[PDB]
Amino acid sequence: VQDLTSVVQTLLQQMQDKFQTISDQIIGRIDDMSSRIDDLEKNIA
Amino acid sequence: PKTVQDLTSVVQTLLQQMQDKFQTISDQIIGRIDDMSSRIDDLE
Amino acid sequence: PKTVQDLTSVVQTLLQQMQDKFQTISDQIIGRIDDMSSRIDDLE
Amino acid sequence: PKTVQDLTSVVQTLLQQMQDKFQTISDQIIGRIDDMSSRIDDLE
Amino acid sequence: VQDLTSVVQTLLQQMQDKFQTISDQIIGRIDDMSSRIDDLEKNIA
Amino acid sequence: VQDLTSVVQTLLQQMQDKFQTISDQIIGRIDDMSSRIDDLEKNIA
Repeated sequence: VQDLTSVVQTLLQQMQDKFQTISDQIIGRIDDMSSRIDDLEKNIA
Repeated sequence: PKTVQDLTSVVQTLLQQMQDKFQTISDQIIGRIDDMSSRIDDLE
Repeated sequence: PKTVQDLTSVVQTLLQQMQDKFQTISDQIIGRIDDMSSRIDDLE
Repeated sequence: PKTVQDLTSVVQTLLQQMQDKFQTISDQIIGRIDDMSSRIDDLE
Repeated sequence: VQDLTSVVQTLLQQMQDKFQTISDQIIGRIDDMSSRIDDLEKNIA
Repeated sequence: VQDLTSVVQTLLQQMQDKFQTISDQIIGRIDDMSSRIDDLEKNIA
């Protein structure tokens, strides 16, 4: 009954964690790329 | 605006209304047995 | 640690316990009919 | 190829077959009461 | 009964909106980064 | 009964495929951007 509500709560909370995992992974890469771009623009300037 | 809770108050309502439907049928059956028990009463 | 399976063993338990509840009520009804059939027996 | 609809035609089938199972048991009970009502008939 | 189908439809439509939100957020950043990279390559060239 | 478990398994497996689709799409873009940044840093250097 409530064991329903949690088994749904879990299945969904795992699917979103996986989502976060790939995302956080991506944003980290973009953050490092932006860092490099900043320096590139700074250098030529 | 809906969370898991909401989902489990739908599933709880469903099951309730489904128990309601069957206890209702059992009640009508019990009603029939009661009348039969009165006739048997008035026979013994 | 839960997969879809888990979800369908909750839904299966729910439905079971709900069949259990109604067969139980039917059994008590059948019990009542049995006593009435004995009185009728002892009347015929 | 499945959407929410699909999910709610499974849940609707489940509940149906579960109502079918209990009305069936009620019917057999009603059947028993009918025979008892005939014996009582043939006693009064 | 149908109130089931919607409560599932919603819980899922919220989880995907959150997904879109982070994504659209990310693609926007990449789009601006590509813009800068284009200019960097154009300049040195 | 099991037809439940699959209809849930599917609805969820589609929502994650869509997720992957956008992601794989994004990572590919970042991978090409990193490639260009590498070359930009290599050139000025």
